[PDB]
Amino acid sequence: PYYAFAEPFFIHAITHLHVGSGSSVEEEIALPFQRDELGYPTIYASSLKGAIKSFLLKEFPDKRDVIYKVLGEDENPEEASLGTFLDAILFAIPSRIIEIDSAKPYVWVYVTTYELLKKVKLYLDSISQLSNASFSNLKNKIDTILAKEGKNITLDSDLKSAILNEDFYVELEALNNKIPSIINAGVPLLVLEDSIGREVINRSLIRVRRIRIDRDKKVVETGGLWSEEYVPMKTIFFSVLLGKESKESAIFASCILRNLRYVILGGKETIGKGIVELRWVKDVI
Amino acid sequence: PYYAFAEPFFIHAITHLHVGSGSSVEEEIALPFQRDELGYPTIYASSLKGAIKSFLLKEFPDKRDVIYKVLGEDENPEEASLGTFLDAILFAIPSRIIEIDSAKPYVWVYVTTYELLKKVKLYLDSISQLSNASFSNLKNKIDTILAKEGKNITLDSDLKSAILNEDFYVELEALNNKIPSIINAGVPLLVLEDSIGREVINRSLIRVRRIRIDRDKKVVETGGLWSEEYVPMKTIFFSVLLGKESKESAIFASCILRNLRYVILGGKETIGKGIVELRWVKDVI
Amino acid sequence: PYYAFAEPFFIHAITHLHVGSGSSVEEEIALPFQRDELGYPTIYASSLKGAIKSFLLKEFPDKRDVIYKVLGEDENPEEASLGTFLDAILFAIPSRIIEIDSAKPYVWVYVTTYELLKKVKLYLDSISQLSNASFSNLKNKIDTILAKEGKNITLDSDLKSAILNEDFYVELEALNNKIPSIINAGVPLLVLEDSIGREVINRSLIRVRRIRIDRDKKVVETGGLWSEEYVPMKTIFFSVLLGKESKESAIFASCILRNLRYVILGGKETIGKGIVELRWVKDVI
Amino acid sequence: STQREYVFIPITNSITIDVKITIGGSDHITNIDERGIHNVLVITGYAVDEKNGRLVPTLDPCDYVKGILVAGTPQQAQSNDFLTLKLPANKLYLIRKKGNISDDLKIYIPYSSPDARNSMKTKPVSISDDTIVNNIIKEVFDKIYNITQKEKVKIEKVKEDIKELFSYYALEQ
Amino acid sequence: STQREYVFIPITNSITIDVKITIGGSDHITNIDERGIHNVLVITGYAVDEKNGRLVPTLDPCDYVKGILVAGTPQQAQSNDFLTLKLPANKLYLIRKKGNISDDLKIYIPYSSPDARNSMKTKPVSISDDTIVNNIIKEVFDKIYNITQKEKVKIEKVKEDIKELFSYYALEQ
Amino acid sequence: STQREYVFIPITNSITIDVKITIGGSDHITNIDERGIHNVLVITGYAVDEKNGRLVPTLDPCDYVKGILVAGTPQQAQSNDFLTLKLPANKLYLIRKKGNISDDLKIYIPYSSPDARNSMKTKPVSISDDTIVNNIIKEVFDKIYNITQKEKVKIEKVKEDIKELFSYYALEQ
Amino acid sequence: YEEDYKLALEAFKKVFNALTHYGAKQAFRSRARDLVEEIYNSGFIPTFFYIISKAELNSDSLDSLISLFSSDNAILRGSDENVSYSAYLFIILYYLIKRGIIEQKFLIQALRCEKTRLDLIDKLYNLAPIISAKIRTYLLAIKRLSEALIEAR
Amino acid sequence: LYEEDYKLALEAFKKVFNALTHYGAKQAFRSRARDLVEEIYNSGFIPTFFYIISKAELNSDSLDSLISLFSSDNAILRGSDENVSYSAYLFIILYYLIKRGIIEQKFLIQALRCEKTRLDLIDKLYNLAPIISAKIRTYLLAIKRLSEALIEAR
Repeated sequence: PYYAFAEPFFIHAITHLHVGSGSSVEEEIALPFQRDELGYPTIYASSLKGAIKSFLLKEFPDKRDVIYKVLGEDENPEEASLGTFLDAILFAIPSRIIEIDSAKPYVWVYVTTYELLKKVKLYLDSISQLSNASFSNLKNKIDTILAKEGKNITLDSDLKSAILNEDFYVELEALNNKIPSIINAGVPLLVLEDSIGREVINRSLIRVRRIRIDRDKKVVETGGLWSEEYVPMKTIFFSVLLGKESKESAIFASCILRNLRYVILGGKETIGKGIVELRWVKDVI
Repeated sequence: PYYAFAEPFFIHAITHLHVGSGSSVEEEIALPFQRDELGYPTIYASSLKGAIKSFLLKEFPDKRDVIYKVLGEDENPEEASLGTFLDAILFAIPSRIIEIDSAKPYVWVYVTTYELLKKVKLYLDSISQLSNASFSNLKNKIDTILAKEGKNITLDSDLKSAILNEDFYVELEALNNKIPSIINAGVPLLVLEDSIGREVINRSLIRVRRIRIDRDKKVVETGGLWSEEYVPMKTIFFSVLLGKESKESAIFASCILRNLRYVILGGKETIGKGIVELRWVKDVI
Repeated sequence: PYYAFAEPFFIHAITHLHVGSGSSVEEEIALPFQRDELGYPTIYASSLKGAIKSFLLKEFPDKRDVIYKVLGEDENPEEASLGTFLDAILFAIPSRIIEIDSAKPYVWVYVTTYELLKKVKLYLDSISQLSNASFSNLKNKIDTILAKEGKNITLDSDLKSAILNEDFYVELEALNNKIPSIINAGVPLLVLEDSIGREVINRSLIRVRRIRIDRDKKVVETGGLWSEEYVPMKTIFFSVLLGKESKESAIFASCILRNLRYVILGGKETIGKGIVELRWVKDVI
Repeated sequence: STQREYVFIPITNSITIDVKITIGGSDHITNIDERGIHNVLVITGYAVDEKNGRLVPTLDPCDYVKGILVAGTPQQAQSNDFLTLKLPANKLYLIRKKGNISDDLKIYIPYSSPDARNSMKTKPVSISDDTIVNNIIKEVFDKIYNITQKEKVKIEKVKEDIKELFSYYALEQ
Repeated sequence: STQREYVFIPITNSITIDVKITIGGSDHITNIDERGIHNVLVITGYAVDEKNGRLVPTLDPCDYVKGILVAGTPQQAQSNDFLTLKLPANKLYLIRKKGNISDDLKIYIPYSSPDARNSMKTKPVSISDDTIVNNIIKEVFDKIYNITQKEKVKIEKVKEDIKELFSYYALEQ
Repeated sequence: STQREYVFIPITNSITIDVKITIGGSDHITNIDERGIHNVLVITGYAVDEKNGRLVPTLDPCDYVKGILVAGTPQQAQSNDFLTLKLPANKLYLIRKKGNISDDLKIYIPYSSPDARNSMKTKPVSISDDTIVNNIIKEVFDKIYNITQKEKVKIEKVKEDIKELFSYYALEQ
Repeated sequence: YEEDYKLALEAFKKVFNALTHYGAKQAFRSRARDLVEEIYNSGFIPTFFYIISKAELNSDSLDSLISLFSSDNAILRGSDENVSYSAYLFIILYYLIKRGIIEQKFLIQALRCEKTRLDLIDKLYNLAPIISAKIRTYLLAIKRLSEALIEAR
Repeated sequence: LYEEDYKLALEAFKKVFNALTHYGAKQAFRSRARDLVEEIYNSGFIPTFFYIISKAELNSDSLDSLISLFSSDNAILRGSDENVSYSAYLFIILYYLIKRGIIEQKFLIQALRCEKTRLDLIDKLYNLAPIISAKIRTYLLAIKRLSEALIEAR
C-alpha cells in the first residue's frame, strides 16, 4: 500500500487568513490568495506541511526526531517522509445574508458550490478504502447533496430565499431531507449553482488597501501602497493527512495529533492573520 | 506555549474615530469605516499596529530597540517581529435609548450582539491555548451570556423594553441579576439578537457630509463634497496583543504596556478623530 | 507629552448659531443642526477647523506660514498639520425658567447634564495624559459636580424648584455655595439628570420657518418654504485645541490664540448667525 | 475520591464478568447521547490477549486497545495482575471527547504478565461479525449501560460505531 | 510615614512568621472587594528561593514574582537578608491596578544573596493542587484579610483569581 | 376543560356565598403580583343590581361592571339564570393583560331579566369608605386568595387597588 | 426594515377610501403636510388637543370612525374640514391600535362613551413621550402618500 | 452578473433624455440622478421611493406620458421641471423593474391606469424592497454616470 492510513480534517480560520501566492500585476490586488484552478482559495500542501512542521517543532521540542521522521528532514534530505498533506480544499466560505420572509433570522450563512463538493467527495471517496476511515455519514451527506446538483440548495429548510453579500438574490429550496449539520455551527449551509456561487464567494473575500506611513510627518511614502486578499474568519478548508505504516508515524498520530488544535498558517502573523483551528474528522461527523 | 504573553485589551473611543478602507467603486463619495467579515466595524490590526507603533516610537524614545524588536524594524528588517495584534472586534457600540418606564432612566446604552460575542469567544479560546494565559473569568461571563442566544437580554439592568436609536423597539430580558459586569461602567449593556443588532449598529454610526469651501468667496468648490463614516465616542472594541519570548518582549509587556493608556488610531486626526484608550483586560476584569 | 500645547476653550454663541448637518429624505427639518452621538447639538471639528482657519488666514495675513504649518496647507499638503481640534461638546444651553421655592426671580438659566459633563471629563482626562498640561482646577470642579450624579443640581443658586422651558419641573439641590461658577456668567447653572435634560435641551433649540418670495410680485415661490434649526445665543460648547511640538506651534499658541476671540461659526451668516466668542480655559476659570 | 477502571473491547465473549460495580459514584465520562460513545479510551503499547483477552505490555507503538473507562473496581478479586495507577485526567489518550475530566483519576487496567515463552507477534483485529457485536453489547453495553432502549432506539448505529471505532491488537498466539 | 511589606505568594510555606505590623497604619495597597484581589505587586528580574522563599536576584527580565503589599514591617529580626527601599510609588509594577497610592513608600522584600556556586536555571511555577491555595488562603489572607470569611462567601472567587493570577519563577535547584 | 367564573366587585357584601368552588382549575386570570390586581375583566353594557347583585342587560355603552376572574362553576343553584358563554381567549376586555391564553375559554355571569316594569336609570358608583375594602378583603379577597397574608406583604397595594380599579353602575332602583 | 411605511399604507388605504368628496381628500392632504411638522415642534399632546378640537367628535363621527376600524365600506361624512381632521385622528388612533400602544377594546369602548374620552386623553397624556418618538416615521410616510396620491386646490 | 444593466441603463436614459424637452428639465433630472441613488442606499429604497412619488405629481397626464414612454419613444414629459425630473427618475426605476422581471409589465401598466391600484403597486414594491435595492444599484449608478456625462452641468 505505502499509504496505510488517512486522517481527514477541517480548517476553520479563527482570524482572517492570508496564505499568499506570487505577487504580480494582472488581477489588480497586489498580493492575492492561493487560487486552485477554478479560482477558489486553497492552501497548497507545501504551505500546510511547512507551517504545521514549524509549529510542531516549536511546540514539542523533544519529539523533534519523530516530527523529522514523519514530516521529513532538512539537514538530511536523503530519507523521504512518511506523511503528506493534500492541498486544502475550500469547503464553506461564510457569507452575509438578508432573510426574505424566512422563519429563523440569520445574518450570515455558510456557502458552498458544487465544484467544491465534487472535490471534497473526490478526497473522501479516494481515502475511504483504508478500513480505518469510515465516517460514511459524511460522504453520505455529500452524495445526497450532489444528487440535487443544479439548484441553490439549503441545508436548513426554512430560508427559501435570501440576498447574499448584499448583491446576489438566490431563491433556495430544501434538500427534501434533514441531512444533519455537517459543520457543527448553528448556521445554515447553502450549496449554490456554480456560476452564482463563484460570484458570491469572490465577493465574500476580504480585499484591503494598505499603506506605509512616514513616522515623522505622517504622510504616505512614495510607492507605499498596495492591496491584498484575506480569507475571512469562520472559513472552512478540507484536507487529509496521509501517512504510511511506520511506528514513528504511529507515535506521531497518537500524541502529536491528539493535542494539535490551533496552528498558525500563511503569512502576516504580526497583523494577526493565520490562526486556524484544525478539526479532526473522526469525532465530529 | 506559543506566546510568552497574551494581553487582551479593550479600545474605548474617546473621540469619534475614522479608520479607513478608502472609497469603493460604488460609493465613490463615501469614505467608509473598516468593515468586518459580517458587516460590523472593525480595526484591521495592520492599522492597530502601525498606529500603536508610531505612538510608542515617540513616547518611549529611549526604548526604540525594545520596540523595534517586538513590533518589527522598519529600516532594514533582518528578522520578523515578536509581537502580533489580532484585529479589533467591535465589542459594544452605544445607542440612544428611550426607556419606557423603569429605574432612573437612561439616554443611551451599550449595544452588543451575539455574533460579536462569539468572535470574542473564539479569540479568548484560541489564545488561551497558544499561551499560558487563562481568562476564565471573561470566558465564564461570556459563556453565561451566550447561553441565552435566542433572545434580547440585558446586563446589570432590567429595562424590560426600550426604543433604541429612535427606530427599533426591543423587548429585553434580564439575564440572572447575579452576573457581575463586563465593562466596569454604569450604563447597561443590551446583547441584542443579530438581525436587530445589525440595524441598531448601523444606526449608531455617523455619516457626515463634508465640504471644501473656497476661502475667498465662501462657496463650496466644485467637487468638494463627500461623506464619512465615524464610530461614536464610548465605542468599545476588543483586540489582543501577543508576543513570543525574547527578553525584549518581557520588557515590552512590563514597561511599555504598563505605561500605555491613550493612543491615536485611524485618520482625520486634525479634526479630533482617533483618540483611544487601551484597557488591558488583565486589570479591567 | 504627545502634544506641545493643549488649549481647552469655550464657545459662546453671541448670535444664534447654525452649523448644518445635511438633509435627508426622512428628516423633518430641511436644515438640521449637527447632532452629537447621543442627540445633543455639537460642532464637528471639521467646521471648527475650517471656520477658525479661514478667520485666521484673513485676519493674520502676515503669519500665513504659521497658520499653514499648524493647520495644514491648502494648495499642496506634503505633510500633516500640527494642530488638532476636538469636536465641540455642548456644555450648557440656556433655558427659560419659572421659579418656585426660590428667592431671586430669574428669567432664564443655564442647563447642562451629567452626560455632557462626563464627555468633558473624558476630554480633560485624555488631554492631560497626552500633554505636559494638567487641568486640575477644571477637573476638580467637574468631579465634585459629577459626585452628585442622578440628582438634579443647581450650582450657585438656591432655587430648590423650577419649571424649565415651560413644561418640565425639577426639584434641585444646591451643590455648594463655595464652588466657583465655571460659567463666567452670573446666571445660575442647573445640572440635570439626563432623561429630562435631553427634553429640556431639545426644547431650547430654535426652529424657524422661512419662505422665499418671488422677486416680481409679493407672493411666495412654489416650493419656497422650509424650516431651520439654531442653537440659542448664549450657548456654550467646550472644545480643545492641540498642537504637536514645533516652532510654529509656539508662535501659534503664543500670539495667534492670544489675539483670537471672535469668530464666525457655521452658516447663515448673512442672516447674522454664528458670531461666536472663544474663551480659553487657561484664563476663564 | 474517584476510582475508575478500563474495560477491554474485543469480539471474544470473555468480557462479560470483569467487574463488581458499575456506578459507585456520580462521576462518569464514557457517556452516550444520540450520536454514540464519547471519551473512548485507547491504551497504546499494550495488546489484547483474545484467548481470555487481557493486556500484555508490548513495546510496539503500532499496538493498542480501544476500551472504555468507567467508575468501578475489578471483581474484588484482582490487584495481582491489574495495573492500578492514577493520572491527572489530562495525560490520558481518549477519543470523541464530549467534555473534560476533573484533572485527577485512578484507573484499573486488566493486565497480565508478559509470559516470556511466546514470540509476541501481534495481529490487528477489528470488531465485526455483527452477531458477535450484538451480544457483546448485550452483556456489556446493555448490562453496564441501561440507558439503552430508553433514549437509544436506533441501536444499529451504536453497533456500527463499535464496529470500526473499536479496533485493537491481539496475540494470535 | 506609611511603610509597606511585600508578601511573595509562592506554593511554598515560607510566609510563616514574617510580618509584625498586621495593619498598624492605614490600609493595604492590595484590596479585596467584589472583584477579587486588586493592586498586586510584581517584581521582575527576580526568581524565588522556595526553599526558604526569598527573592534571589537574577538579571533575566523574564523572571518575576507576584505578591501582595500589606502595611507591615518584618518581625524585628531582619535588616540583613531583607531588601528595603523608598521609591515613588509610580515606578511600581502593579496589576489589577485600581487607585493611586501615597506617592512614596518603604517596601520591604524577602531577599537572598545569589549563592554563586551553582548556575541558576529558573523555571516557571503556576499554582495548582487546590489544597495549596486552600491552605495559603488561611496562611496569609486569614491573618491579613479577615474580611475574607467575613464578607465574600465567594471564597471561590478570591480562590480562582488566585489560581489564575499568581504565577512566579522558582530557582529550581 | 379550561373554564373560569367571573365575580364582579361591587360595594355590597351580597357576594359572600354565591359559588361552590374556589380554585377549580390551575390559574386565576386575575393576578396579584406586587403591582396590584391584574387582568381585571371589564364587562360593559351591564349594570349592577345590588338588590340581589347581578348584571342586568343594558344597552348603553357607558354602563359597565368590573370584577375579577377565577375558575369553576358556582353554587349549583343556577343554570337557569346565569350567562355561561365560551370565548376565544382574546375577546375579553382585560386591563393590564399580563400573559396569553389557550385560544379559548368559557366563563359564567350573574345574569338577570330586566323586569321591564321600572326604568333602569343607572348611576355610577365607586368603592370608597375603606371599611368595605377591609371587609371584602377579609371576605372575598382572601377566601379565594389565601396567597395574600402568606407571601404578599404589600396587601395595602391590592387594598388601595380596590378603590382605584372598580367603578360600576347601579340601577338606583 | 421599515414596517411603519407598511402600516401607513394600510391606514392610507382606509382613509382614502372613506372620503367621498374630493375636497375632503384635499383637505386631508393639507392636514397631512402640516400636522407632522406641528407634532414635531410643539409636541404630541398640544397637537392632539388641536386635532381633536377641530374634529367634531360627536357620537356620529365617532361611529363612522369605530366602523372604519373594521369596515372597508365605511364613509367619513361631514364637512371637508371636520372630516379631514377626523381622518387624521383616525390615522393616529390606527397607529396606536396597531403597535399595541392602546388596547383596541379600550379605544373602542372610549370612543363610544363620552365619559371615557377624557380617560383616553389621560392615557394619551401618560404615554405622550413614547408616542411622540415612535409615530414620527409613520406620519412622515402618511405625508408623502398624501402629497403623492392627492392633488392640490 | 449585471452586465445587461448597462444596455438597460443606456436605453432607459435615451428614453428619459429625449422625453424631457426643455433643458432645465434635463439639468433637474441630472441633479436627481446624482442625489437620489445616494439617498436610496443611505436611507433605504422604500423611504426614497415615497419621497420620489411625492415629488413626481402622478396625475393622469403625467402617467399616460409615462406609459406611452414605456411603449412609444415619441412621448414628451411636460409640467414643472422639478416634477418632470422626479417623474423621469420614477420611470427609470419602474423601467428597470419591468425589463428585469420584478414587476410584471401588465400589473404595473394597469396600476398606473387606475387609482385603487396605485396603492397596491406601492404595496407590491414594499414587499420586494430588499430585492429591488440589491439588484438596482449597478443600473442606478450607470444612470447617474450617464447623466453626468451627457447632460451639461448647471
